[PDB]
Amino acid sequence: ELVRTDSPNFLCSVLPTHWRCNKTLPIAFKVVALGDVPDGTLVTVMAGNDENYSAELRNATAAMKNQVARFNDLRFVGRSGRGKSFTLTITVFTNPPQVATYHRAIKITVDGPR
Ligand SMILES: [Cl-]
Repeated sequence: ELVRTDSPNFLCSVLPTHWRCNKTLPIAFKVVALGDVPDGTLVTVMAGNDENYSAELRNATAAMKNQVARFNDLRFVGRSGRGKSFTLTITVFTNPPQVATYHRAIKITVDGPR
Protein backbone atom coordinates (compact mmCIF):
# COMPACT_ATOMS: atom_id res chain seq x y z
CA GLU A 1 0.00 0.00 0.00
CA LEU A 2 1.64 3.18 -1.29
CA VAL A 3 0.59 6.81 -1.05
CA ARG A 4 1.58 9.67 -3.31
CA THR A 5 3.70 12.64 -2.31
CA ASP A 6 3.42 16.27 -3.44
CA SER A 7 5.54 15.13 -6.38
CA PRO A 8 3.87 13.08 -9.15
CA ASN A 9 7.18 11.37 -9.93
CA PHE A 10 7.39 9.74 -6.48
CA LEU A 11 5.37 7.48 -4.18
CA CYS A 12 6.23 6.10 -0.73
CA SER A 13 5.05 3.71 1.95
CA VAL A 14 2.59 4.91 4.61
CA LEU A 15 3.95 6.38 7.85
CA PRO A 16 2.03 6.74 11.16
CA THR A 17 0.43 10.09 12.02
CA HIS A 18 1.79 9.78 15.55
CA TRP A 19 4.64 7.55 16.73
CA ARG A 20 7.03 7.09 19.67
CA CYS A 21 10.57 8.54 19.71
CA ASN A 22 13.27 6.15 18.51
CA LYS A 23 10.74 3.34 18.11
CA THR A 24 10.88 1.13 15.05
CA LEU A 25 8.21 1.89 12.46
CA PRO A 26 5.25 -0.47 11.96
CA ILE A 27 5.95 -0.40 8.21
CA ALA A 28 9.43 -0.23 6.70
CA PHE A 29 9.80 3.06 4.84
CA LYS A 30 10.62 3.15 1.14
CA VAL A 31 10.48 5.60 -1.77
CA VAL A 32 9.28 4.40 -5.17
CA ALA A 33 10.42 6.29 -8.27
CA LEU A 34 7.98 6.36 -11.18
CA GLY A 35 10.18 8.13 -13.70
CA ASP A 36 13.86 8.19 -14.63
CA VAL A 37 15.98 7.63 -11.51
CA PRO A 38 19.30 5.77 -12.20
CA ASP A 39 20.33 2.95 -9.87
CA GLY A 40 22.64 4.17 -7.12
CA THR A 41 20.99 7.57 -6.86
CA LEU A 42 21.22 8.68 -3.24
CA VAL A 43 18.03 9.54 -1.37
CA THR A 44 17.90 11.31 1.99
CA VAL A 45 14.99 11.84 4.34
CA MET A 46 14.70 14.86 6.59
CA ALA A 47 12.13 15.68 9.27
CA GLY A 48 11.37 19.06 10.78
CA ASN A 49 9.11 22.04 11.50
CA ASP A 50 9.34 25.72 12.48
CA GLU A 51 11.16 25.07 15.75
CA ASN A 52 13.24 22.15 14.45
CA TYR A 53 14.83 22.49 11.02
CA SER A 54 16.20 18.94 10.86
CA ALA A 55 15.37 16.55 13.68
CA GLU A 56 17.62 13.61 14.52
CA LEU A 57 16.68 10.56 12.49
CA ARG A 58 18.19 7.10 12.27
CA ASN A 59 18.87 5.31 8.97
CA ALA A 60 17.63 8.21 6.83
CA THR A 61 19.86 7.44 3.84
CA ALA A 62 19.26 4.99 0.99
CA ALA A 63 20.16 4.30 -2.62
CA MET A 64 17.86 3.67 -5.56
CA LYS A 65 17.72 0.12 -6.89
CA ASN A 66 15.34 -0.57 -9.77
CA GLN A 67 13.11 2.46 -9.06
CA VAL A 68 13.04 1.75 -5.32
CA ALA A 69 14.93 3.17 -2.34
CA ARG A 70 14.43 1.10 0.82
CA PHE A 71 15.26 2.49 4.22
CA ASN A 72 16.61 -0.05 6.70
CA ASP A 73 14.79 0.70 9.98
CA LEU A 74 14.07 4.44 9.70
CA ARG A 75 13.45 5.95 13.11
CA PHE A 76 12.55 9.36 14.44
CA VAL A 77 14.88 9.98 17.33
CA GLY A 78 14.02 13.62 17.97
CA ARG A 79 10.57 14.55 19.30
CA SER A 80 8.32 16.83 17.22
CA GLY A 81 7.48 19.03 20.16
CA ARG A 82 4.33 19.60 22.18
CA GLY A 83 1.49 20.56 19.89
CA LYS A 84 3.68 20.33 16.82
CA SER A 85 4.41 17.80 14.07
CA PHE A 86 7.09 16.97 11.52
CA THR A 87 7.19 17.53 7.77
CA LEU A 88 9.00 14.68 6.00
CA THR A 89 11.13 15.95 3.14
CA ILE A 90 12.51 13.41 0.68
CA THR A 91 15.45 14.43 -1.53
CA VAL A 92 16.35 12.24 -4.50
CA PHE A 93 19.78 13.26 -5.68
CA THR A 94 19.34 12.89 -9.40
CA ASN A 95 20.87 15.38 -11.81
CA PRO A 96 19.36 17.79 -11.06
CA PRO A 97 17.87 16.88 -7.63
CA GLN A 98 14.14 16.31 -7.14
CA VAL A 99 12.43 17.01 -3.81
CA ALA A 100 9.18 15.39 -2.58
CA THR A 101 7.24 15.94 0.65
CA TYR A 102 5.14 13.36 2.54
CA HIS A 103 1.45 14.14 1.90
CA ARG A 104 0.85 14.50 5.64
CA ALA A 105 2.72 15.52 8.78
CA ILE A 106 3.98 13.04 11.38
CA LYS A 107 3.92 13.63 15.14
CA ILE A 108 6.78 12.20 17.19
CA THR A 109 6.48 12.21 21.01
CA VAL A 110 8.13 10.42 23.94
CA ASP A 111 5.12 8.21 24.69
CA GLY A 112 3.55 8.24 21.25
CA PRO A 113 -0.18 7.66 20.65
CA ARG A 114 -1.93 7.37 24.01
CL1 LIG B 1 15.96 16.36 17.24
